[PDB]
Amino acid sequence: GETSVPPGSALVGPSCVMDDFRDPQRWKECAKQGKMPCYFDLIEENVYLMQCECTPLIACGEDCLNRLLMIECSSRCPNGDYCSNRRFQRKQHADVEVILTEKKGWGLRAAKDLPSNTFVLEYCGEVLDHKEFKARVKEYARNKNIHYYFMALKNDEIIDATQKGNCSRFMNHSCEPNCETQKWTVNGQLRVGFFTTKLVPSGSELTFDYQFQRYGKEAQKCFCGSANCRGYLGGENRVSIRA
Ligand SMILES: C[C@@H](O)C[NH2+][C@@H](CC[C@@H]([NH3+])C(=O)O)C[C@H]1O[C@@H](n2cnc3c(N)ncnc32)[C@H](O)[C@@H]1O
Ligand SMILES: [Zn+2]
Ligand SMILES: [Zn+2]
Ligand SMILES: [Zn+2]
Repeated sequence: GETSVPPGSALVGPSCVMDDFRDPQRWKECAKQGKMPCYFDLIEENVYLMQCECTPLIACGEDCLNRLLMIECSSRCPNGDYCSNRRFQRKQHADVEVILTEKKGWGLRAAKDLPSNTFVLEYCGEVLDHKEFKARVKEYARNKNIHYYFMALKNDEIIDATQKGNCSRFMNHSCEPNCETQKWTVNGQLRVGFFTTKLVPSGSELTFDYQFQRYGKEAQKCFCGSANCRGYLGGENRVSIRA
């Protein structure tokens, strides 16, 4: 039939908002209604189980010798409080919103235009050794978990955001993504964050190459929708030249 502009609609029962992830009571209420994802423990930093030459005034922009090596400045930066290269320390995350997708579960979207190489969010979680990782892989497989939340930090340390993390756990995989991870040194400790790899317009889902599952043994249908989607996520090997 003939379509028309819908009337204004105001919700009766109040809206669930991003600040509600820092309000356990309201989040648990929202989750019962399917208005927010299943509760998890929101953490501010990972749980474990260098002076640039910038002139004091962008403060520590693209030419900063720390930034170029993916090292954050300290409080002793020549730019002091105005240093722009302390984004993980100051939790200077992008304006993001959590969305419910048709096929992949929840996801993250940009709420403003994000230029290329914008810091989105730190990927926080429990940092596991190989023994704890192997135990939890078996635990989650036995539990028939639908979603995975592991990401390698270093050759002997895997971050697990299944139980504890932040909204970066909702990032979905795309075969043609608009974000990547970068591993930065902050006060001598490696931390990992999501960064855009192109300009991402306001309203766009943020996506990345989920390497942990992509090169894992088992596979699942890929719902990314990309023009050149590889069809499934998982069961792939990186390029090699054999014999
Ligand atoms: C950032 C790191 O923690 C990984 N984040 C989860 C997001 C789960 C979130 N959606 C939810 O609802 O909590 C990855 C899982 O999401 C699924 N997912 C993603 N992108 C898919 C695709 N393109 N096709 C199918 N499933 C896909 C899959 O289960 C993956 O392990
Ligand atoms: Zn600098
Ligand atoms: Zn600085
Ligand atoms: Zn795909």
